[PDB]
Amino acid sequence: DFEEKMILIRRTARMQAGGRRFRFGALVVVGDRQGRVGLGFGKAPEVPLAVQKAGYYARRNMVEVPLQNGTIPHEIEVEFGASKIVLKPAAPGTGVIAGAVPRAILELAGVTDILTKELGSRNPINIAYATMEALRQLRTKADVERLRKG
Amino acid sequence: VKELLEAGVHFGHERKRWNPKFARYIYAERNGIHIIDLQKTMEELERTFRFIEDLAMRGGTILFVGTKKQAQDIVRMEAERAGMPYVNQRWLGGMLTNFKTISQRVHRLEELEALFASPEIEERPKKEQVRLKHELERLQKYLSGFRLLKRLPDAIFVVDPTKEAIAVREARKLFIPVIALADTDSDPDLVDYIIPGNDDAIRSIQLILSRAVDLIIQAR
Amino acid sequence: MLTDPIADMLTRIRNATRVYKESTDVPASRFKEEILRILAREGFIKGYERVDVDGKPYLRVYLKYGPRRQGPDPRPEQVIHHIRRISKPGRRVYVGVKEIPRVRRGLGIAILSTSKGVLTDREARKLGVGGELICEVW
RNA sequence: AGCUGUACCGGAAGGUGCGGCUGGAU
RNA sequence: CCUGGUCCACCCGUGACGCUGAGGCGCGAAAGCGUGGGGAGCAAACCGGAUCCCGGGUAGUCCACGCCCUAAACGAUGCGCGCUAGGUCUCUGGGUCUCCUGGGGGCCGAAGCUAACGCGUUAAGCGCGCCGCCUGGGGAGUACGGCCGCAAGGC
RNA sequence: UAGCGCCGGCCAACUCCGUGCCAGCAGCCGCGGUAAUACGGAGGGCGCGAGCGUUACCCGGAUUCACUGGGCGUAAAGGGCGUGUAGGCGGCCUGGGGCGUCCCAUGUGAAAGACCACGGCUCAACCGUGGGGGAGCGUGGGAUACGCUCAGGCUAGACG
Repeated sequence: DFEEKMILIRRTARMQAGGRRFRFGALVVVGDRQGRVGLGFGKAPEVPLAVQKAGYYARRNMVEVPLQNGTIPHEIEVEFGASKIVLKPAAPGTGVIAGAVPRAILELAGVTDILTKELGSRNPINIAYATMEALRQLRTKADVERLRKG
Repeated sequence: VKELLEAGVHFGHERKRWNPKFARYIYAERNGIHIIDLQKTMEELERTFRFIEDLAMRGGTILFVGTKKQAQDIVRMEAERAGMPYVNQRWLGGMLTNFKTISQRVHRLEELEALFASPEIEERPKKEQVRLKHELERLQKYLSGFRLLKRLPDAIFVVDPTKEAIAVREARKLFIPVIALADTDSDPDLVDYIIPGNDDAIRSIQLILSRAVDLIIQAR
Repeated sequence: MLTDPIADMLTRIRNATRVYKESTDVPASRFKEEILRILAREGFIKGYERVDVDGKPYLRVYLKYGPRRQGPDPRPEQVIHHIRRISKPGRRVYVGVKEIPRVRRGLGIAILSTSKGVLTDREARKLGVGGELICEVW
């Protein structure tokens, strides 16, 4: 029903008495290419378990995107921590002009025409979170009209 | 009005304890205490009652939560005069968000109580009897009344939203409506359907709970 | 010394809307009234009123919000997400007709002080005049 | 404990004056 | 005795007389200098005593003029103005007096901010004005040039 | 007539032998002491091809001089502190001027070049014809919200 993209696996270590204990964290996007996106960060002792947990979190965390002509209604600038994402609508036949992380997020959203930029810190986790937040913060003409006049 | 005033409904807390967000409910200050405006009390009460009656007739369940001292008994008695579940002894962190893991413990409770309703306890020497017993009393102390929930509720009823802040947060997270008997020192915004009144004054708690439960009964 | 009144007014509105106040007060002037009428027309605020506070003339502004949100943080959706001042004292920004910005693909507005009075970006483009770029609002 | 501004060292893994700081424990 | 800053009450008077401010001009702990005095005690240097201590001890610490003008000169936080929940303690005014209203000094904490720690009406929040400064570490606050100083040295 | 570079990650493309911190590679991270997908040959593979590479210089990435578009509690960075000259910035109401500002018209923004349309070379490069657009500046009118200037008033800043 949904598609998955595995952004990154990382192996984080911690000290114990004469040894190192490892843990694997996975960043996963779940989408339908119609305007439903989920991002999940999953920690587990084993890689497949991390993938499973990340997928689970992604499913239990869904966002709807207001697509018109497979593009964004209006440009956005969002800061999360030290990182900034800039999204800008583009005419059809432009393609997804984005880094690996934003492209992975946006493809599964059904977005096909967008101009992006990353500023400040470029931590994939934070960029991904910022992208998700920006997507959560998009409004249409109708929504704005209802809010203002109704 | 005319029922609340004798029940000590409109007696809040001192000038020190008040949450400023509650300022829209305070009528005036007297003798260093805050008095709740009874008009808005009645109005919000009407609104919440309309909600409750519609929900009850629709067939929704309300989980009653009073974990204060003087609230325990009233919560118990008022819950018994309904099919509603209740939690009065202690709120375990994650009864709702972690409902799955709690359900296992519920199943363990029922199977253990069935074991004591079985002639097989002639095995498991007195020591094993003692251990499983101690377990059973511990369980019945905590997980009684919460038993009825085969699934998630449709609302929540809190005595003191600040005392049970955890439960309020859990309800918020799972998109479950919130009803509370908030007072001066509580945040209005976290509570969907609010009854601005007293969380002390056993009389007030008794009156509010009795009226609500009677309404549930007449609407069932 | 209060250097810039208009920036002060915008900041007052922003600060009030941040803590979900119902009304706010701003020292009254003609130009502020013009900005406020423009805002009220485009339905960013409930509306303003001319009041008096201890002898001094004031503007009482009534703000607007969305419905009560569900889930965690039930604070209502803002109607004014963002309000800036473009041309501050010390750096004045003037624009011709051709240089008028489009804000949020038109979902937002830009207030201009044209020679024909205070107009939105839309009205200024329609008439065919430019002037001092006051603020953007969305 | 440490650090620092000046001043001096013909026993300088540096020391001592005079004063300050916590970026140090009662 | 002479003198500076400041707070409150009446809301009496002038009528925007305002804020910041590169240079300049003043002030600037301790240490250090020149010309005189003074020196109880304490103590760089130095003289001894056992193996970081204990006895002595000049400068200095003191005063009067003229220099020097640097610091972990710190809240490591430029100055001014307006806005945004409160709780508590403490100093100092006013009132109708354990309740209000001013101005300072601390702690907890809304919203918000921050990489985090934390700040949070005494902002590190939301804004406007002016000033100084920053652009990888070491070489190095070094060299060289210039301006100050008796010298140390400072910029 | 078919070169030429590359095959650890960035970055498309993997195995076997030879030496074994030696010979060597490398733009950065770093590879080489028993396989070493990184050194040297071979099979295969990848990219572009009458070209493929390497140096040198410029812009980009670099938001790493930040007007668009950054900062100064502890990461580099608030002057030791005042008082102040030049400068920068400046409350409310009314009226005049029209400097800034905006608008209309016109002149100049040569040719070639950039952009669009058509066409000539068997296509293209190249070229031709026509159409535009263009920051700025001169001239003649209009506008007066804001900034500026004057003229008057006001008390909320500031003084007494």
